[PDB]
Amino acid sequence: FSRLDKVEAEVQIDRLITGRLQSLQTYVTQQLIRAAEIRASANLAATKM
Amino acid sequence: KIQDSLSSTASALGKLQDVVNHNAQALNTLVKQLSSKFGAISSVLNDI
Repeated sequence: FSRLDKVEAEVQIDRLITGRLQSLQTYVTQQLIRAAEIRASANLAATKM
Repeated sequence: KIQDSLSSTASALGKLQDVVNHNAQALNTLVKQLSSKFGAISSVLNDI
């Protein structure tokens, strides 16, 4: 914002926010996979117990 | 006794209700999610 007009800089900040959002999505997908694996392991442990 | 025990409360059938609610909620989110602009002029193609 500090150096350019709004009309053009808003496109760049939209690019940045989209990239950050996609990175967050990737993180959450990895978390889902890990949680599913951990749930399987927890069920196995419950059966063991 | 089990017959009346099933219908006495309402949380006994939680899992199947959760499944169907999850499916419906996913569908509704998907159909509503197309109203966004994604930093464009409008969400309707024909006017664009």
